[PDB]
Amino acid sequence: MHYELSAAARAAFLSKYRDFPHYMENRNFTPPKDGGMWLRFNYIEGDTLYLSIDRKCKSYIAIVQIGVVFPPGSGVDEARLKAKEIADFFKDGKMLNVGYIFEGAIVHQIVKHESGWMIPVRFTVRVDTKET
Amino acid sequence: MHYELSAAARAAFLSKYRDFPHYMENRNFTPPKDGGMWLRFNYIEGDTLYLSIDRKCKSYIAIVQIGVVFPPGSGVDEARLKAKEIADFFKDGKMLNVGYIFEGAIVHQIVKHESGWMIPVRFTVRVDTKET
Amino acid sequence: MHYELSAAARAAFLSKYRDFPHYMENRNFTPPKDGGMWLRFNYIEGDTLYLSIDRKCKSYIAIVQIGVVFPPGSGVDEARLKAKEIADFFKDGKMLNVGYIFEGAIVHQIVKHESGWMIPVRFTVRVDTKET
Amino acid sequence: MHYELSAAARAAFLSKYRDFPHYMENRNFTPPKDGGMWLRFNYIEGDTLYLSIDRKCKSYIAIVQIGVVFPPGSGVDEARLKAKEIADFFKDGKMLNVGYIFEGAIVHQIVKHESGWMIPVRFTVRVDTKET
Amino acid sequence: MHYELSAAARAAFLSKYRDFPHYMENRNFTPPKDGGMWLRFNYIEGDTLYLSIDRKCKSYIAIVQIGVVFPPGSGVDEARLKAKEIADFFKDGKMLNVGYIFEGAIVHQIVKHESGWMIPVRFTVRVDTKET
Amino acid sequence: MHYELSAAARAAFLSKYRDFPHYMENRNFTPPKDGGMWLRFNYIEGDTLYLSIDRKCKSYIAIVQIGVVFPPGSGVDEARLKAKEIADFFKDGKMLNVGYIFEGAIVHQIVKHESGWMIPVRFTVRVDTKET
Amino acid sequence: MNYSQIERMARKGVAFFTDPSRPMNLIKQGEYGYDENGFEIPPMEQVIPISGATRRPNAREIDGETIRASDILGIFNNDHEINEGDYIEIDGIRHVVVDARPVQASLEPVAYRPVLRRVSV
Amino acid sequence: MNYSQIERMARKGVAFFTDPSRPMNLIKQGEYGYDENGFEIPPMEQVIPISGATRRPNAREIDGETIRASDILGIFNNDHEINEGDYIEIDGIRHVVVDARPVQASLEPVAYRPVLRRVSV
Amino acid sequence: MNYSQIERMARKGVAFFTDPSRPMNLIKQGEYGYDENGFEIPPMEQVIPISGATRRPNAREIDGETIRASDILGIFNNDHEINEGDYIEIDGIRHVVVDARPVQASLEPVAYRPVLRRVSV
Amino acid sequence: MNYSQIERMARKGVAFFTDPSRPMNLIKQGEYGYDENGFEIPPMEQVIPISGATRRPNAREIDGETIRASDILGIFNNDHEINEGDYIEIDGIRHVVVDARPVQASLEPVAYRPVLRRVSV
Amino acid sequence: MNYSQIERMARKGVAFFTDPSRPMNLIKQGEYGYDENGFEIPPMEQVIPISGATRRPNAREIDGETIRASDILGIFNNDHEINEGDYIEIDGIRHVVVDARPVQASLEPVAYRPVLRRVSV
Amino acid sequence: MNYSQIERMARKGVAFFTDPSRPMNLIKQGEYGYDENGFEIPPMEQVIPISGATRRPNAREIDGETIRASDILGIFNNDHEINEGDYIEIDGIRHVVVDARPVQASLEPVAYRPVLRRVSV
Repeated sequence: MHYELSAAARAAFLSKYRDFPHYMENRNFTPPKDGGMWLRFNYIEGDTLYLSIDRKCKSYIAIVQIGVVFPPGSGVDEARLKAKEIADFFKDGKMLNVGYIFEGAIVHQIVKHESGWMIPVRFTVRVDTKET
Repeated sequence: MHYELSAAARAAFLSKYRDFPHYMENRNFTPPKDGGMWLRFNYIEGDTLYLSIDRKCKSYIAIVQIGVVFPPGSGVDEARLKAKEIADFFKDGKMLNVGYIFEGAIVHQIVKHESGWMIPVRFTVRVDTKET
Repeated sequence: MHYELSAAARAAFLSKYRDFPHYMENRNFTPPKDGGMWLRFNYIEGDTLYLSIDRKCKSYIAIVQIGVVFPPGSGVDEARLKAKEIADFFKDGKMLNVGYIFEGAIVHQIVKHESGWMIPVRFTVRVDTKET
Repeated sequence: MHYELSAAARAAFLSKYRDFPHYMENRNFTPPKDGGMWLRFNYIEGDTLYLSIDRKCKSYIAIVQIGVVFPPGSGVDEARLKAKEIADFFKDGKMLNVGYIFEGAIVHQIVKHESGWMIPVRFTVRVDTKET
Repeated sequence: MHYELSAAARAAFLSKYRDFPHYMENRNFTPPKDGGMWLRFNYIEGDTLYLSIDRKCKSYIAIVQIGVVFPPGSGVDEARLKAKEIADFFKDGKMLNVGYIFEGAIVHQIVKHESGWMIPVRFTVRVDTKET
Repeated sequence: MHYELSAAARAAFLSKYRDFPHYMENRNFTPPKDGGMWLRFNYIEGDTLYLSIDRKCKSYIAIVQIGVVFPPGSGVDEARLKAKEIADFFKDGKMLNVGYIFEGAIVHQIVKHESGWMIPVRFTVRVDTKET
Repeated sequence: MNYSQIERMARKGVAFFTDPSRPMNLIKQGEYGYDENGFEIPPMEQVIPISGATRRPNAREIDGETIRASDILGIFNNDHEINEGDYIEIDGIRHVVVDARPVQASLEPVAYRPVLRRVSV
Repeated sequence: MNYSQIERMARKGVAFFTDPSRPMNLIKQGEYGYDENGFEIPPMEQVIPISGATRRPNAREIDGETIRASDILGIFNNDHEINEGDYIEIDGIRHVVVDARPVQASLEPVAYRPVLRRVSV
Repeated sequence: MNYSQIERMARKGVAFFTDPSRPMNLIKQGEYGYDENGFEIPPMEQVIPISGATRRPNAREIDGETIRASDILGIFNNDHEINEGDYIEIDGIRHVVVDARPVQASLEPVAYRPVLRRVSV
Repeated sequence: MNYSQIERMARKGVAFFTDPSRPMNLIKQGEYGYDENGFEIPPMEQVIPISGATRRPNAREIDGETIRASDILGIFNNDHEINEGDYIEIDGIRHVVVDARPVQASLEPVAYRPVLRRVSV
Repeated sequence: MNYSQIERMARKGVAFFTDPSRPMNLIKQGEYGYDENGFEIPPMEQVIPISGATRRPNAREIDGETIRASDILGIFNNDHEINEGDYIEIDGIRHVVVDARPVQASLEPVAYRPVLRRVSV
Repeated sequence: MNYSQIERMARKGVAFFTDPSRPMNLIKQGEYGYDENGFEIPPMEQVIPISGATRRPNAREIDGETIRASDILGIFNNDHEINEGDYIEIDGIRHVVVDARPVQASLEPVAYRPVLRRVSV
């Protein structure tokens, strides 16, 4: 049960940010011509844990990273406000339709470049499956 | 008993995926012209453990990695479905004809390239031999 | 509560050094023509700690770095005096208007370059939030 | 007693594989024109342990590595069979004429190159000397 | 109290070696034309430790490195003699006028170059301050 | 007492190998025209330990490395014999005229190059000094 | 300076070093979009013919695993504008246009010099 | 030597290899400043027209994530001096002037050869 | 432009800088396949003669172990097409065709310029 | 060979590609020395005028922090000899002479070609 | 094309840029083999005279330890064929032939251009 | 070919681009040796005059510590042969001959082109 987890994360993300410009994995996407900010979506696989001794009940861990990129020379205020909104939306313990958020609302340090900066927002999701 | 283990893994893999395009170690193989996905097969040697004090009963560990490569700009849905099928087929505890699966159905993070991506599926096999 | 922390740090810094030449994140700034020293301001995100078991009361950690850059061949006396003044101003336990200083007045080793040196002064700030 | 250990290892190796093409340390050797496989011989020094308190009875550890190289595009079956034979010949506990095998019959992972592959077979030898 | 510590170290060094050719931080200096040896002076900042629970009584650690550079092809005898004299002068426990030597008379391995070698002599100083 | 230790090591080495071609630190030396083997001498500084609480009785540790270099394509037999003789001469516990050998007769692995190989022989010396 | 004359010269030059027997197509798949849960595929192929010249073959080496791939460079015409994510069907083999590289000093570029890498690996 | 003649020659040369149909603008946002707490934006755009020539297109590759970005180089005139942090509006696409690179041997440079990278990533 | 004339010119040029006494063969082993357990070998050799020119010798250095290997480059004709995994028997020594590198601007390349590395190590 | 003629030629060549309106100064601060405790500053500025030519502008990039610095190269005359740690006041902007690089085959070099980097960062 | 004429031209060219007073020898030690325990030496020297030209001296730098070694390149004749592990006795100094590099487009190469490195270190 | 004529040409060429007012010396310290305990110095200086030409000045940068060192290259005559560890006294400044680099195709090289680095650091 790892495809449905990514499907659920995508469903939630489009449920919140359908209209905002965004990038999705392995799809041709061009940045906005106006130079404004756009969202970035990535899915990082974790590890699957065998919990019991009969190797039946398992667990799946995954990491979802959302990054905001904003043009150079335009401050870091609105980017931090957007990151705060992103963190507030993905509250800890939120129940998805396939799983739930194990750990949410984490903001990391800014990565700098001469063409565009980025503030990465990262959280994790978990699902539990019993095999019969 | 390390050649027969790889032979058994190959026998199982061809038993399941004889017709799908695939690559085998040290054999000339060209990717499909249509740009579709193809399978990748690798055998990683582990370590041999001397278990007793008379250095007679031993053990062999090995790692088998299967990777799926899919063209850029074509999504990550069908690739994840294929990886899920791969993981489901190689269930934990499956008894091969020379050994058995010590640890199976593990999916790792995607590696990205400008020509083609890859989702690696990895598991391990084990065999026990008594020398007389 | 991470945007207001950076806002408070900026408010204090401009409250003390409004007139001195300084650089701010993601803003076009040119060094003084006279070759004199100028200040450098950076904000380094830390980590957010979930303290309780109901995942309600949290904590935020951040790192603020102030660097002084001075021309080569002009000694290291006045730079060290300025660093001492910087450290004395940001005393430990100082109460900001959004948070407080967790750890202050730290001076690290000088980084050398053929165009200009730098003495980095670094401290940390903390804030506690209860979610209801 | 470290020169005689290498001498004994060489004596055993030539006792088993005198006629097969092989390479020896610091000797001019050209690969076979027919492109077939050839053997590789290396001697890796270990460490000498002072066991007692009077610094008289010592011990010597060494590592002997034998590698098989085979042309690309020719499979990995016969190479693994040859490696299995190599491992079976150098059984654990074998008594050399100067020392004995401390740890034998270990096969490691294959190293790949665009001109020729290699399967390294490695084992260790030990000797004990009392100084009077 | 970190500027006065470097001032005290400089005062002692010039008190002993005023006339010998030497280099000082961030000052234009040219090596002697005769190719003879010259001294090198550097100041390495350490860390400041908060010792008590009221964050009042502190401590400062610093590292002072003195290096001797001598022309290639001229032996290593006189350089080692000079290093020995340097180590003997900066005896452990020596009381400076602002602080004292925490750890002195350490000689490290020689660094080699095709234009000139160097023997680094390194020691540390410490000062204790009570804030009221 | 670190200059006299190197002096003693040099005195012993020339006492044994005055006539053999050898290289000494920071001295112009050309390899033999006949392509034969020559000796290499290096002195590696260790660390000085403060043993007592009054910082009076100290200790000095140093490492002496002797390497043998031999032409390519000439075997590894005579080089190993020479290394064995080197190790036998510098027996453990040997009393120098300034200090003594703390740890002797260690032979490490061969380093390979396309112009000349090298077998490094390494040992350590120690001296104890009481300051009054 | 006149760019129409440059366009004619470039077109004739491209038509000179070309062979009218190599089948070359072009794919412009686009207009994707996710479902209310995240399951959908782009229903566009848009295969159109094209002709041009190729040069500088090159081989792909990754790990010594004998994959035997190759990639080339091409020169094309101004019509059927090339983009940064299109596919080229050269002799039944798909290549991805990593770089467009128009020969441009004006709007409506006279020609394109794309860089092609073989699809998959 | 006379620099006015060089200026005229450079102006005519730039006007030669140019197309008077590509919309090009220039942005000189500036005069920022923080509030008593740190909340303020620069209220300047200063959009002005400009014309010139471009050359050497190049593609951007970061991680294989198919972002499809590009950047070019340009040649411009002496009026409306370029700076190290300005924006160029080439055909509705913003680029940042990383390098000014004036063709200068005297004051009031005759022309500029900026290096442009696409904004965002 | 006519490619047959280029083919004739290339053939004569290759025949110029060649020596008709160097034995050169070519191997096209292929059509492999695994058994129901994984034990089988390719039963094809397909040795055919060939002639051409060689240039730029080069030596192989790996670890200082004195293996004394070498590799060269070659120029060949259009018949008996070269592939990316074939073997060349130059003066009784096997080389593997790492790169094909056809001199191609059209179908049915006029000549090949393979890159050969000595087999084994 | 005569070096005075080379000196005259170099002087005229430098005077050719120069603009007599760019203010350029030169700083020779020196004769420092520490006090009995280590507190003293060099009380020398020694500002003198100078003229010359500049070429090859270049931009400075450190971390993406938008510092907007630049550095150039220059050609000067033989009088007022340049050293390895002097400052150049080009149009009110200070640069440090990292490299002297005299054009020398004899004593008293005919000219200098220093390498300048902007002061601070 | 005729290779005998090329051989004569190469021989005369080598004989042009040569000095008939530099003593140069050549060593072909070979036919080794280990004993029943591993103790044996190759009993061959095979010293033969040779003449040629040298060019491009180069110095060896390893660690700053002042070893003062050097290595050169050479051009030789077709007789007494050079191999990949031979020694050259140039003016009483031994060098090892790391690379043979024959100037070859045919069998029996007209000349050799070996790369020599000084023996030991 | 005659090497005496080349020697005369090289000598005249070196004497052309030289200035007979730069004091240049040469040091050949040698014949060292250790005592019965390891205390001894080489009692040789052997200072002799020399003349030549220099070119390509270069600056030394190590850590940003403002050491202000420099090194150059030189061309000299055949007499007073240069070695791999000699010192050159150029205008009262010592340099170490890292590389000899004789311009040699024969014994007794016609000239030397040493590479000099400033002594100490």
